[PDB]
Amino acid sequence: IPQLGQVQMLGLAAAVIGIGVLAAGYFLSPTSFFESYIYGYYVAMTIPLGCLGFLMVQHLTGGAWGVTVRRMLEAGAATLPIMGLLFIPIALGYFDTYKALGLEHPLYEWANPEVVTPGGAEFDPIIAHKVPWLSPLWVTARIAIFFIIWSALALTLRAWSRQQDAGGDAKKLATRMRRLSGIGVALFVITVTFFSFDVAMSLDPHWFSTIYGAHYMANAGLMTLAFLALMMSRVRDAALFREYVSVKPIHDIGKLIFAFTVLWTYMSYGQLVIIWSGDVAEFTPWYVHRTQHGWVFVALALMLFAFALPFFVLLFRGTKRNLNTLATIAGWIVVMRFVDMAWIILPEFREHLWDIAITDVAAPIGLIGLVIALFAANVQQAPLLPLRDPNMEQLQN
Amino acid sequence: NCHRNPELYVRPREEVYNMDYVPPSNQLEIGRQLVAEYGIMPPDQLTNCYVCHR
Amino acid sequence: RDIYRVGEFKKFKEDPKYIAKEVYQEEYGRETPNYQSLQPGDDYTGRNAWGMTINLNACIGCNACVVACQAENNIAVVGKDQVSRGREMHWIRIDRYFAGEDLDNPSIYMMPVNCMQCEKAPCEVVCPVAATVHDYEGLNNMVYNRC
Amino acid sequence: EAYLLPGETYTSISAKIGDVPLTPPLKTPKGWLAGFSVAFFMLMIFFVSVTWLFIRGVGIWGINIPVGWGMDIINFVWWIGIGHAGTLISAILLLLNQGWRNSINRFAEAMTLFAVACAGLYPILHLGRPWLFYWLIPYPNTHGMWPQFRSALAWDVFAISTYATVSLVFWLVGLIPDFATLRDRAKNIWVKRLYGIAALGWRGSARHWHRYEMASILLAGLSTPLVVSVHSIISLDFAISQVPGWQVTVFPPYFVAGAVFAGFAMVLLLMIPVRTFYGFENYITLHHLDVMAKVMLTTGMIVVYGYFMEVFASLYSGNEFEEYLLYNRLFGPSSWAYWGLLFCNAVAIQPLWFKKVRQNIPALLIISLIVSVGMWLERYVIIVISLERDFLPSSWDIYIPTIWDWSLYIGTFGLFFTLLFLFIRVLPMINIFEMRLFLYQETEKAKQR
Amino acid sequence: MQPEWSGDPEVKPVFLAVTLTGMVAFLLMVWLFAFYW
Amino acid sequence: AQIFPRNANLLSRLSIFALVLLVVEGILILGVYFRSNYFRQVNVAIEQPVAFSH
Amino acid sequence: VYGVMAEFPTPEALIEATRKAKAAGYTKMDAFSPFPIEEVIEEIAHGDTGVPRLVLLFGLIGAASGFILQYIGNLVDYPLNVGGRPLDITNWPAMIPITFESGILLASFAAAIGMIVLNGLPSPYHPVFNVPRFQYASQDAFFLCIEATDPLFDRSRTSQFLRSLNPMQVSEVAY
Amino acid sequence: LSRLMIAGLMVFLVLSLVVLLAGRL
Ligand SMILES: CCCCCCCCCCCCCCC(=O)OC(COC(=O)CCCCCCCCCCCC(C)C)COC(=O)CCCCCCCCCCCC(C)C
Ligand SMILES: CCCCCCCCCCCCCCC(=O)OC[C@H](COP(=O)(O)OCCN)OC(=O)CCCCCCCCCCCCCC
Ligand SMILES: CCCCCCCCCCCCCCCC(=O)OC[C@H](COP(=O)(O)OCCN)OC(=O)CCCCCCCCCCCCC
Ligand code: HEC
Ligand code: HEC
Ligand code: SF4
Ligand code: SF4
Repeated sequence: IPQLGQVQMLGLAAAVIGIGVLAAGYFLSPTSFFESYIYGYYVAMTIPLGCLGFLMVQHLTGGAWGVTVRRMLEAGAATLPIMGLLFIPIALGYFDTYKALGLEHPLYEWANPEVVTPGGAEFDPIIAHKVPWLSPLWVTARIAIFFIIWSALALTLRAWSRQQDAGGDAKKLATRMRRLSGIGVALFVITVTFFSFDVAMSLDPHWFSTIYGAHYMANAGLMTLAFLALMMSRVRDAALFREYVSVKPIHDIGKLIFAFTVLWTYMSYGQLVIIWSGDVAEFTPWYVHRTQHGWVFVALALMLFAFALPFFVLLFRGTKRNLNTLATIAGWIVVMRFVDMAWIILPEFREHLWDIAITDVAAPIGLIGLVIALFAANVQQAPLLPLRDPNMEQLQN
Repeated sequence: NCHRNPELYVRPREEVYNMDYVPPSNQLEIGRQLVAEYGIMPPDQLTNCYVCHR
Repeated sequence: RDIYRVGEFKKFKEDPKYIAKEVYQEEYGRETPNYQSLQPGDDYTGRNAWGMTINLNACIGCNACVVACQAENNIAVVGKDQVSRGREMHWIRIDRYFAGEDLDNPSIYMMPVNCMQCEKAPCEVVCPVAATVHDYEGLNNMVYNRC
Repeated sequence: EAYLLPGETYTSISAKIGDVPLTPPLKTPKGWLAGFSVAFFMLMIFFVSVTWLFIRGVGIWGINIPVGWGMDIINFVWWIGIGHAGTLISAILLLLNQGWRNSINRFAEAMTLFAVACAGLYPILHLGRPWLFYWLIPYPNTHGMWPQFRSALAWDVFAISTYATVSLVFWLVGLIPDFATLRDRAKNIWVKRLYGIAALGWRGSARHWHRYEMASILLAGLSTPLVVSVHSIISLDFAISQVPGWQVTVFPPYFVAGAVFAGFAMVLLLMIPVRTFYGFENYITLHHLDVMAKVMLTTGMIVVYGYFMEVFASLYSGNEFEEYLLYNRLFGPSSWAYWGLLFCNAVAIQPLWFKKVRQNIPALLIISLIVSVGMWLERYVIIVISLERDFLPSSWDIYIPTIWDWSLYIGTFGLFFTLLFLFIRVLPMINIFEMRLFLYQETEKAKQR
Repeated sequence: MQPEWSGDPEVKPVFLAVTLTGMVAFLLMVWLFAFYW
Repeated sequence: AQIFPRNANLLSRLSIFALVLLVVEGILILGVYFRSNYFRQVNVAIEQPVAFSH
Repeated sequence: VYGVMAEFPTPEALIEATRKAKAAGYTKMDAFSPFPIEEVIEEIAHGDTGVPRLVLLFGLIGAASGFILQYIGNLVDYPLNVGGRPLDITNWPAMIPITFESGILLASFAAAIGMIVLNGLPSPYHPVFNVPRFQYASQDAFFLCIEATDPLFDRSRTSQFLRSLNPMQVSEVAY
Repeated sequence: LSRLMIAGLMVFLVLSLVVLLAGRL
């Protein structure tokens, strides 16, 4: 409870710093504000969507780790309609609100008139081919639909586990949450793969990847697991984590952090070795733009500090059974996921490592601060760690 | 081995001379001079597969 | 697809590169393609790099080049059965393509296809015993005894 | 429900599981005799097919010049991919602390090894100079040459060899204490030495069990990323290639999911008879088959998602070649396999969402059989159809298999079923220990509530 | 935990024999496969 | 001691060691035979139908 | 002369027995079981096993050896031009999977052979098979045998200690 | 035993060295 208020205050201060420097970035050049907001919303959306999906994975796979962080996963899932309200500046960014707000071109090349209109000045046929799928009405309808399913999934699971505190729970209400999470896991996988497509992979419409989204799956899950381990360390003295939680779920969550780190580097290496070995010139410009002009050193620092050190440090028992050093690892993971999503998103509009403005730090820290503040408000409104539950006995082993 | 280090066995012509020839002590030196003098190509060309096999 | 590129002599006279420019405007919307590549290759600066050139204006479908490369290089004759399977043994083949409007009075296009001797060859990167490799002269070295 | 039925003691576990091996060989059941006779007949079909493959060459298969990889590579990917779910029960469930692996992991490891022996012949068999298979292995020679090591078949050789050796190692350490029990009950003097050196005199003990759980958990931790990578590399022998249907970035997780999907189908098809005919209903409950259908349903959704990713790659791209891929898969000459793929691996998997469909044994068996057949069809659609129609339309040709492809396929079924029948004869098919430990854990949960 | 052969007199010359095995067998493959042609 | 005699430990350690040594020896057999002067007919004066004397 | 075994019926009886044992000060014993109880192993096999440092070492050197083998083979000893692929460290993709497979291969050899060696496993003859009921160890029995290597050991005092807590049958085991 | 290790490896060494000599016979 009180450390939760401390981390909520820290997130609110981070959000205030972010909104101040983001408004300054609008004051200097609003296109830089909008592209930095694209990056900040993507790396802010790594938290609640992974929170939602991991809540549904643990409802499908009932574990002691899942009961340990069910309420924090439900708070992170509860922030989704506020993520819709934070999305809609982007929706203003690529719509007819262009030619206002100082934008020179719209935020996406399909939102551009000339690059998709027939008989226009540009008529780039790769982007003009996908004009039913990538048009402002279609993309806003798709993203709002995905928002509807995610908010329905998250709020229904949260309300059912809020009903779980009374009764009808040892066989009822958990079979209901099991069925809802079972259908929704497939729904969440396809909708957040398509969301990762429309938000990130459509920024350069010349390129595609079918492992994108699954790459975003692993990124969201590993950011989420490190976030969960980070604030699990803060609420150690909540008296109910001390009553029912031991270091065995801590070991389980550190184990899952290790597994998602290796799963993510497996996904990134899979995409890299597929595009690199089969040197076909529609897949290759993504990695040409990502090892040029200084981005190569970010790629090597990503390989050395977000895989090799996080893998090699997390082979051991202490740094998994112990919780403090697991929290330090998780903080390093969260920072390295920020750096990775910088490498994923910022080459599409920055073109240099030295072109990275202060807004590309303002928007991730600010929007993560908004995420953390709404999250820690959502943990406090309910009792954490659902005490009355048919999967309770795995905490007692 | 000769297509990677031709300096160890090359000789100042006299290819068909009787086997009274002996390789001298400065085989590295005289070998490098005869490699550069006869136009013996780098081993990146002489170890190619279509050098020998065809 | 962009296999056999056809032009006209008046526009080729006024602009020689217009054949590619009309292709690449429909495909990419730019007059000149920008084919970025990850793999470096070799440079081939001071070497004798062997290359072939085939003029589609001059080739007629004579098929004497197929018999010549058959006679020179000991390519075996398979029967009617193995061409029925699809296992003819011809190092150079002639592509006849029938492309044109009305498709019953069409334009017929013969294209010789030998190996392109690909500098960044997809065919060397996959063969596990390193039997098709590139040499100093830039030509694909198919080693029959290593296959 | 419960993963283990009550009424069971450690004497009852050792009696029921241990006495299916160490039966007198002349007292062996006649259903086993009939199945092994059928497997022996199909293994002779294997030997005839391999003999005519070696004498005449690989041209007895229906491969031609566009399709260099016909039905041989399809059966290779199918047979290697069957091993993923067996290793999943072997290692991944050991890592995730899953209580349903305790009766399956012996059978799962065994069919992983036998599917590996069936798969691993295909890289040798598809060569046409198969006696030089060791050239893909880095060995000291007088030539001084090396494997290319950037080819994906060069990765395949290391991958299948390491996977075969690790799955054999996991089988042997998983078998050492059951060897210790079977040595202790054999009642024939010479068979006690045979299971004795197999057990190495295991001497079930603390300071030996500590290293047992420690090495088994840790080897599960080694084999868990390993089978994912080995089936990623089986994907990567298409995924690094420049063919339009093969260069797909989703291929390593999608082939991993297809492998777990087809392997769970095979574990279904080969453990419903092991549950029914051999009286192991208490050890393999109905909740076992419920949770196994659930995991197969998970991997089937990820595979259907992979098909959607292929459809999205072909529609979203402005390239002609991906679009003609989708057309020739949908309306081409070999489009029958793609329609049977969406009937098999997509329509028939949506029954498994409902519990009564999962608990119904004949429905579960037949739906698993459609999973295996449509999984094979997925490998056909990935490999053969993409090799049929390529960049140059002059290099377009149909692929028709001969009688020898089907002969080799049926013969590899014979090798699989023969090795499975010797396994279920001489060795026990359920882990005797780790079921006694599962009995202990179940009664301890019944103690602490 | 320690191994059960930790306090045995055989643990010195057997584990010296594993390395004398290694430097005989591996060096024999070195002599045959590199210096024998 | 219930199944096996007293020197079963001796015979088993010697058997695992011997299996390693026969694997090493068979590799040595194969390598020696493929490089042997019998196989490649090296330093063997192969008889000609006239016995020319160089 | 090797030790004295105890023959307890149930795993919980063996656990309460092994908790009663060595609280008297009788260290260096070895409890036998058909399955890992994880409470004799928690108590009297307490400590660090020894195989994880073996798998860490041999997997690290196996991945190092696989990387060095690919580098020495295709980029140093016989530098061949394939595919336009680079002949330097920029050829790091298409060198990772053989590195990983070699690491896992050497690591799993380490786990198997290190567990089999650190337990002294390939030992078909052991003294504790001399007992008339040890054939039921792998099949339904729970033994707690203490050993002569213990400093507080004497045959009359040990077997009267093992009889104090109620067995079916304690008995000495010959060498 | 360890002297058995030495004796077996010396027998393997002598037989292998005789084999190496026989490859230059
Ligand atoms: C990009 C590909 C790289 C993939 C590499 C392999 C990753 C998965 C490996 C699992 C670890 C073995 C378990 C550690 C252990 O049991 O340690 C214990 C206690 O141990 C110690 O204190 C000493 C630690 C060092 C020795 C242990 C192992 C280190 C070396 C392992 C192999 C190295 C190889 C790569 C050379 C505590 O750990 C545990 O409690 C159990 C382990 C949990 C396993 C996690 C597995 C997830 C794999 C992810 C899947 C990836 C797929 C998608 C490719
Ligand atoms: C080949 C398939 C893909 C493999 C992916 C890796 C899987 C993760 C590997 C580590 C396993 C889990 C780590 C430890 C853990 O948290 O498990 C604990 C828990 C059960 O343990 P209790 O103590 O609670 O005991 C309860 C029973 N007595 O395990 C679980 O509950 C299962 C967790 C679900 C695993 C989710 C990871 C899968 C990742 C998704 C892969 C799909 C691909 C996405 C496109
Ligand atoms: C940010 C989120 C991360 C992304 C997640 C997206 C992918 C989703 C996959 C995870 C789902 C895991 C399987 C769920 C289905 C299931 O039924 O498994 C749960 C079962 C049920 O357990 P019980 O005993 O019946 O309930 C106990 C009641 N007290 O048990 C298991 O835990 C088995 C887990 C199987 C894990 C492997 C299969 C999933 C991954 C394979 C596909 C990989 C593709 C690359
Ligand atoms: C050292 C004593 C050599 C022996 C053994 C072999 N070759 Fe050689 N050969 C050597 C040199 C220095 C050269 C010419 C260098 C140059 O400028 O190229 C050659 C020449 C050849 C060639 C010519 C090909 C080419 O120069 O591009 C070939 C194909 C050739 N020799 C064949 C060949 C074979 C098959 C050998 C093994 C029996 C062989 N050579 C041995 C030096 C030496
Ligand atoms: C002449 C200098 C050669 C070069 C360059 C290459 N090859 Fe060769 N090869 C040559 C000789 C003199 C030998 C010895 C014959 C023997 O087996 O001892 C070889 C051997 C091989 C073999 C073995 C042949 C077989 O067993 O059928 C192969 C497969 C081989 N070499 C492959 C090979 C490759 C791929 C080459 C290009 C890098 C290559 N050789 C070059 C002669 C020469
Ligand atoms: S390829 Fe045939 S048709 Fe063309 S120029 Fe040569 S001989 Fe004439
Ligand atoms: S790899 Fe070489 S031989 Fe093969 S198609 Fe390309 S250019 Fe022709």
